[PDB]
Amino acid sequence: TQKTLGLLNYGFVASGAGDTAANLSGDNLYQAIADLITDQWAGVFNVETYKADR
Amino acid sequence: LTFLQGGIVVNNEGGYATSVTKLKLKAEGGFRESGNDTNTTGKITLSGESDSIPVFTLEGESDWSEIELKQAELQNVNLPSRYFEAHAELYNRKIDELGYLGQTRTDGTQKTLGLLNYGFVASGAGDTAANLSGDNLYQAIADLITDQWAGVFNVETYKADRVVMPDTVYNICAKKILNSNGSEMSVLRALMTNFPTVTFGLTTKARDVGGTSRTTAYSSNRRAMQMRIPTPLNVSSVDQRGFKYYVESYFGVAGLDVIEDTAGRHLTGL
Amino acid sequence: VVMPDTVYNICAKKILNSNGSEMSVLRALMTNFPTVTFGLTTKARDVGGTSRTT
Amino acid sequence: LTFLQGGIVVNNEGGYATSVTKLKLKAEGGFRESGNDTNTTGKITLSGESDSIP
Amino acid sequence: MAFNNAVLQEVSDLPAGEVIKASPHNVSAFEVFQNGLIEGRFVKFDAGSIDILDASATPTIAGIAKRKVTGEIGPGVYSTSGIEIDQVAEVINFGFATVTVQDAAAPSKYDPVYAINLDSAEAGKATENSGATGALAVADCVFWEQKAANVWLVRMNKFL
Amino acid sequence: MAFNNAVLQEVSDLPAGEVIKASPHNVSAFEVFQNGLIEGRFVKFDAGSIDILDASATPTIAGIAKRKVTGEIGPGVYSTSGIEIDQVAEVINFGFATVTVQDAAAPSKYDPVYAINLDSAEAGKATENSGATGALAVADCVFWEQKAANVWLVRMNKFL
Amino acid sequence: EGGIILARNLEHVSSEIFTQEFAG
Repeated sequence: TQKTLGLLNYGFVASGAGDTAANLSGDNLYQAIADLITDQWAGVFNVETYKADR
Repeated sequence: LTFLQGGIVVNNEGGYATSVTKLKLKAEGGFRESGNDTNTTGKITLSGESDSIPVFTLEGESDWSEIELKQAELQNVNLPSRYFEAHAELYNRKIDELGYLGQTRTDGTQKTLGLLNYGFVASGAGDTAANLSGDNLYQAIADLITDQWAGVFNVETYKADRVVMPDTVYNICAKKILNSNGSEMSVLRALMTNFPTVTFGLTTKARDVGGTSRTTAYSSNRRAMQMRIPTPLNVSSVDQRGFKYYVESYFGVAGLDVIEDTAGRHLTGL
Repeated sequence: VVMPDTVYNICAKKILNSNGSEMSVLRALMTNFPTVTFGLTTKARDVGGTSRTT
Repeated sequence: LTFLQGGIVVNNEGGYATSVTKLKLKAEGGFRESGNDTNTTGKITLSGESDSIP
Repeated sequence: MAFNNAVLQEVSDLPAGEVIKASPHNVSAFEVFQNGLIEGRFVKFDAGSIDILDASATPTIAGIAKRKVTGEIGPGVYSTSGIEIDQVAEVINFGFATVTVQDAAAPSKYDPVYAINLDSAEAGKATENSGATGALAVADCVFWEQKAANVWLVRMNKFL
Repeated sequence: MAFNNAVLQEVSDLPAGEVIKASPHNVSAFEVFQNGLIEGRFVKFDAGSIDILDASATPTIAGIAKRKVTGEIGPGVYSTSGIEIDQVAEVINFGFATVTVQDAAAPSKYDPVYAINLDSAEAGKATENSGATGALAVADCVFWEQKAANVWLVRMNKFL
Repeated sequence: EGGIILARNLEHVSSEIFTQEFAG
């Protein structure tokens, strides 16, 4: 069992991408990563202190 | 808290009146061709109109015992100062909420409309901004802006010079690439280039207005829409009764005085 | 050139072709007509019952 | 090994303490709409919360 | 026309819809309410709104419509959508407060208050007589003293 | 959980066990209580002590357990015998006070307040549902307005 | 009865006058 969590295990909100990065179009890949970053931004109501900078 | 940075000018005008009324004077008539010694039939006169907005008043309350104050001084929390700052902060947040969505009653129904939910002309976009192409997102936002401009007959005073859209949609635009075939430049970077006068703002308040997101363009001019806060936040002097300190703080605030009807436009759904 | 404010606004917002650049119809005109100044008027909206550019 | 170049700041002030505890002070409540002479029903209070990492 | 009642014989006492603040007292603001809410009357709470008493099953008496001193001059009326718009309905629910009484009523101290429950002008008027038409027993409220003509200061023992 | 609700698009509304002083209010200190008394919850008086509601039949309900704003950071719980020790169980027994409402309850203004008379963590929580299990009517106590998440301002009309 | 403030004084007619605007 897991004692403590980390960056990847943490109970953040997860969304399944449409398809794998190996076969998504470059536009689709860019949109997937940008959607990740901007939905993180939306989850924190776009506060520069908590906006995902990495 | 983006409303006060949203360009709208705030007018503290009618101190404690329960209504604020504005008057408009319009010139009518025109010149006529006349001879050298003829009596003209061109008369220039003027008429007027009136528009009224009711003023409501909000009042909050805080309190603290002396035991409370002294005990919290252990934590270095200054309950008088922290309560006054909470009053000020909640007042600023309330002004933002009133400017954008107006006032909603406690039971659930809403009494005054704000900027986002005002009765402007509202067109529904094709689909959600996330589902929408970069070119079509640009087309939706620019169609909104120029539709408002056509509505105002492109008068510099009433022309939409600001657009506010939900932080979700604003981020999407800022990061949606317009067209991959040209460059990586984004939809927002295209709008900020083809509309060098419109400053694009954002607010979380727009994430859901009347059951769906709502972008809106508007003109931040005194003569188009004002934010009426006739009574700024008035904090009463601390009333000490025994060791119980008590503070009230009221501000009388009208909604958004939208002076001109077609001075804004809505994109409902994005 | 004077065109109705609706047409001038559409010219200044309609991107020439998103595949090339964000440059708008009006920007392309201003680049390809370095001597023509493009103005606008409202009275051109309905002269003769039909919008008119001049 | 990438985490130490993952941008997260490293805090080493805990010493040998069995945990590090953190406190955040909110403000809570809100103004209520009142008449000319009414008893306010909107209170504004100060609240706090804590979180400890062992 | 001219000012009514040029000279009055006696100084009129407290008008209806007034609350004495020496005693413990509570007037609570309700934002939604009914247009034409008469002040100085018992007001009921229905469908989440303060409205005038009218013939119903068992109305929830929420108190006495407070008379606004800094309100519009005119009949004691709560208004919406006018120059005299009243944003909230100020309602007295605790303490001593003045309410109009039926002109037939002749109450006395520590008598159980009865409100009027009819669709008429007498809506919300107090009375002692329980056989009066539409006499609704207001819970834990007693007449205290005759303030003005057809106005009695009553005492709400608990909140209304 | 670590600092729940990182960012809120509105300032949180009033927590439970908080009494508004703008109205006639009373919080009365009881010098003996039970360990594990949840702040912002209906407490009962039994055997000369304030204590959390349990399987009892007809408890004498004192009032809302006041939330010691400068008490302990953590659960809103009264506690004996600790560094987190509260000497007196100050209890709100008159006026407008905030009480936690059962997670499944959907009340409205002027709704009679029923308290969950159960042996659980759901003890003393207010609910409008009379049909709810293990609930008794807190007579002369009505709901006023939803303050926070599952927290409601209720009105204790008489000294509870 | 009623109140003490005349109705027209409960309204502040703004000193700013908004002229009618026409096309440019």
